[PDB]
Amino acid sequence: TFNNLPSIFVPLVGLVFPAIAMASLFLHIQKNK
Amino acid sequence: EVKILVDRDPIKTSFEEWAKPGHFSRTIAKGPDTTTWIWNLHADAHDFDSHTSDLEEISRKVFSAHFGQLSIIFLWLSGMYFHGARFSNYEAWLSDPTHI
Amino acid sequence: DISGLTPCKDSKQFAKREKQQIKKLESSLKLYAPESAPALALNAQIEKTKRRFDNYGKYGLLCGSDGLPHLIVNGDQRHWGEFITPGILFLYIAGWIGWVGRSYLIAISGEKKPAMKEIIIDVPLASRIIFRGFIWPVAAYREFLNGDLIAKD
Amino acid sequence: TPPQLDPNTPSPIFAGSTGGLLRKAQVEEFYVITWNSPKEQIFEMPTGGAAIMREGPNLLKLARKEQCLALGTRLRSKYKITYQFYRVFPNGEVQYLHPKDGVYPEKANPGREGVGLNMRSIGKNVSPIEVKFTGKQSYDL
Amino acid sequence: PPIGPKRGSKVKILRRESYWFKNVGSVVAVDQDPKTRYPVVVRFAKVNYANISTNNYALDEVEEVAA
Amino acid sequence: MRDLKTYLSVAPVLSTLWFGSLAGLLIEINRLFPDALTFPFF
Amino acid sequence: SHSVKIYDTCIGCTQCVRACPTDVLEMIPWDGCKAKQIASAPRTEDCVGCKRCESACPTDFLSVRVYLWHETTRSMGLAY
Amino acid sequence: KYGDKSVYFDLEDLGNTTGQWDVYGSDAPSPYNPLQSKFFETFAAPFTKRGLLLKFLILGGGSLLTYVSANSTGDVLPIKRGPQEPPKLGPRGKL
Ligand code: CLA
Ligand code: CLA
Ligand code: CLA
Ligand code: CLA
Ligand code: CLA
Ligand SMILES: CC1=C(/C=C/C(C)=C/C=C/C(C)=C\C=C\C=C(C)\C=C\C=C(C)\C=C\C2=C(C)CCCC2(C)C)C(C)(C)CCC1
Ligand code: SF4
Repeated sequence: TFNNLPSIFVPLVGLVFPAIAMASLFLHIQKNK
Repeated sequence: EVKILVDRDPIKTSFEEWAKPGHFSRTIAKGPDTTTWIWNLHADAHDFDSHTSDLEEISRKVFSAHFGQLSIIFLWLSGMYFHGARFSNYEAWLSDPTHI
Repeated sequence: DISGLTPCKDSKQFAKREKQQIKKLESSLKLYAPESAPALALNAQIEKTKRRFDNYGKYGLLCGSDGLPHLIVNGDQRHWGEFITPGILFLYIAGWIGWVGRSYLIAISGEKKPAMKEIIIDVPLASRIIFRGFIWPVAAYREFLNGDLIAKD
Repeated sequence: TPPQLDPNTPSPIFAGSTGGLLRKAQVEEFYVITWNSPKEQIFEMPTGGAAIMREGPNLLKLARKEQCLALGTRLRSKYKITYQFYRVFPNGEVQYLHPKDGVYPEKANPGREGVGLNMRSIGKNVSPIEVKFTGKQSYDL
Repeated sequence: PPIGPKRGSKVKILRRESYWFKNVGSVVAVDQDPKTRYPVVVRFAKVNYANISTNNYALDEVEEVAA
Repeated sequence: MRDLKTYLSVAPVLSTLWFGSLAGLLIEINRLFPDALTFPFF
Repeated sequence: SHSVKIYDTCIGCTQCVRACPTDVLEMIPWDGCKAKQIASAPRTEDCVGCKRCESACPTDFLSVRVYLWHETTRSMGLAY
Repeated sequence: KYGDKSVYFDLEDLGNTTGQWDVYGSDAPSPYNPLQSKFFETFAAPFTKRGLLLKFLILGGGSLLTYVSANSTGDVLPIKRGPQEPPKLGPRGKL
């Protein structure tokens, strides 16, 4: 399963990691200590 | 009632105001301190609501300005009809108005 | 024969360009009557083209592989007429203009409001100043030596 | 001088516009201007439109200080009346704002102190290298 | 004694932050009060970017030109 | 004519007169000496 | 918020204050000019930054001087 | 007094002057049937915890996305099919 690895990582970097980063950085943007 | 309501000789025809440039306003009828004076002269050139603050003089100005524009349009029409007269193939176009 | 360029009176591509343009004009000359006015204008343009190519032949122009007059602006005497003899004729005329408009600006520099002579040019003063720049190079030379060319702030 | 102690005075006759207090009044400060008009007349209010201020005392609540002072300058220059506006935070504590001494700021009233004032020409300010790696800037010495 | 230049003396400017820096001007008037920091009122032939031809200058921000 | 010579002395009127004369000069030169690329008169 | 610092080249013409649409500036008594007054700036926290004060300052360069700085809701011209 | 004639600056009632009115907020009671409400209150309580909902949505959406893309046969999306055609030569032989 090595021709299937692009199918794993292109969503995981391009859809999932952007959701993670956008959510985390939006929380960091609006935080207040 | 709707009278004629005109007045005789409100403005003296002379080239004195041709000489002094930017005569039509307070801050331009002094002379160029800078080169912005020229641009503000041409920019406020037809801003008749800025020159004189009454609708009488403004309305006379725009009326005679419309006459100048009509003279220009008639001159342009004369040009087109004349270039169609002496500098044209209008007869040859009438003879064959599909390949000429 | 400098820069690997055959002269234009000897270049076959130059004559081919001449013949091509002449045929292009003659193909437009056939549509008109031989005595008509468009035909006479086309024939005048044809003689203009022919003597233009002859004159580019005789004036030492060099033609490349494309077959077009190239200008050798390096300094070779054979081609001074391409750049330097016009160039001096520019720097004269240009230096006329700047020596006039400068001199005028010095002649209206000592007025009360000297800006109303920038937009309303004194034609007598300007006509007196215009021919001062005829022999401008000696005036500019001497004013450089006398220090009157550069303001001392 | 003692401030003027903003009362519950009436407001101009206005049919309502889309230029009022959206959220800068709910959670932040909003402003209020009071002017004594000798007669009832029409005036162009700064939030767009045209209101009719009443005779005697009037009160108009605006969203920021520039609206208040623009209206105030138009009042003082066109209707020649004496305006004075406040700033009301959403918990209260109405702050007297405009004259701050009773007389308008163009008049040199004594008592008001020199704040924001350098005793030097503008080009004698030190360079940024002098104040580098320091919280101060080149215009606070 | 009247301090500074005279009411028609020609002067040049040594103020770095001025429009007429290293440019000559005409002293309109000098305020004789020894408490005004910039008494020397100068008049210049050419306006600045604010379309203003005059400003008050200091005594040490000015230099009596020898012309 | 007084104050017409001041108007004709103004920068645009004077510029259009000078450049009309100059352009006619260049135009008639190019009629007389068309298609010039060298100065062969020395 | 902003930083409206003024300098001693002011002549007391009271135009910076008559242009100010937020009452940042106010003339105070002073002894450095013919007019015997100078334009302070207490309400710098109300400054929008419009620089009408220095588009009306008739000095060689400027006396009133707006240095744009930390922008608050009062300095960002916000009615919301 | 906010309810006076053209008085809109009651200082103690600063919610009516600032415009803190609920334009459409109805305080009317629960309209749903209480058993349906209890069902939804018990079955959706697991999703109430935010810090455990953000993590769950991240690690569930990414899981479902990296899974359904992996086991997607060559009928849904053509990128997982392949060329399914003889590869043509490029210009200049292939270069
Ligand atoms: C019935 C038609 C009409 C009339 C009577 C007016 C009248 C006026 N306009 Mg309005 N205007 C019009 C059409 C008209 N405009 C149109 C169609 C537009 C859209 C472009 C505008 C946009 C417009 C603006 C944005 C402004 C005005 C302003 C003005 C006033 C002063 C104009 C002036 O002094 O310039 C005198 C004339 C000139 C400076 C010459 C303009 C040169 C043009 C733009 C160049 C184009 C020429 C040509 C096509 C290009 C080739 C040239 C060639 C030599 C190379 C005057 C009240 C001004 C005003 O009232 O402000 C207070 C102003 O700011 N007008
Ligand atoms: C039935 C009579 C009549 C006619 C034909 C017109 C026609 C016109 N008027 Mg109007 N006008 C009239 C009555 C009339 N007006 C009255 C009674 C008033 C007073 C309330 C005005 C006030 C008025 C203003 C304020 C303005 C006009 C303008 C115009 C011109 C607009 C440009 C156009 O469409 O070009 C089409 C062009 C033509 C048809 C060519 C015109 C050629 C003929 C000779 C002139 C038309 C007859 C005219 C009334 C003069 C009568 C004889 C005269 C010796 C007394 C147009 C020529 C505008 C204009 O352009 O300014 C000059 C303008 O600013 N008119
Ligand atoms: C030769 C006759 C003559 C004379 C001596 C005067 C003299 C005067 N006129 Mg009158 N005027 C005349 C004819 C004349 N006018 C005509 C024929 C019209 C009808 C258009 C007017 C309409 C008129 C108005 C409405 C006003 C004046 C005003 C004035 C005064 C100011 C003139 C000035 O500075 O503008 C000099 C300007 C020019 C020479 C520009 C000429 C513009 C022409 C008309 C158009 C040319 C456009 C061109 C085709 C397009 C540009 C092309 C280019 C890009 C190559 C002055 C007393 C003003 C006044 O007293 O009010 C305070 C005023 O408001 N005149
Ligand atoms: C800056 C770049 C540049 C350069 C170097 C040239 C150069 C040239 N162009 Mg090109 N051109 C350019 C830009 C340029 N052009 C642009 C931008 C355009 C589009 C507007 C054109 C469009 C164009 C066309 C359509 C044509 C040219 C032509 C020409 C030639 C001019 C021949 C001529 O009439 O002069 C002859 C000399 C003069 C007019 C100067 C005379 C000056 C007077 C009489 C004073 C001199 C005497 C003085 C008193 C001193 C005497 C000494 C002493 C006794 C006192 C020349 C090779 C023409 C040509 O022949 O093609 C090659 C041609 O047909 N050009
Ligand atoms: C760069 C990364 C990236 C990746 C990997 C994808 C991947 C995909 N996109 Mg694309 N898209 C992207 C960026 C990306 N997109 C961007 C930046 C834009 C804006 C221009 C779009 C705009 C776009 C549109 C407009 C559409 C897609 C569609 C699709 C799907 C392919 C259609 C198909 O054949 O499957 C068919 C498969 C299905 C119909 C089933 C979908 C399966 C879903 C995605 C699983 C749910 C996973 C999870 C719970 C939610 C995400 C969690 C989060 C943490 C990421 C595929 C999942 C198409 C699609 O499917 O629409 C939904 C479609 O219509 N995308
Ligand atoms: C020869 C030749 C050449 C070369 C040359 C060279 C390299 C030169 C250089 C030169 C230089 C390096 C120069 C410099 C200069 C400097 C200066 C510094 C100057 C000044 C001047 C002046 C100042 C003047 C003025 C004027 C006049 C006189 C006129 C007009 C007006 C005026 C006023 C502007 C070539 C190869 C191209 C080609 C061939 C020929
Ligand atoms: S505008 Fe300038 S000179 Fe005038 S009072 Fe204000 S700071 Fe002083």
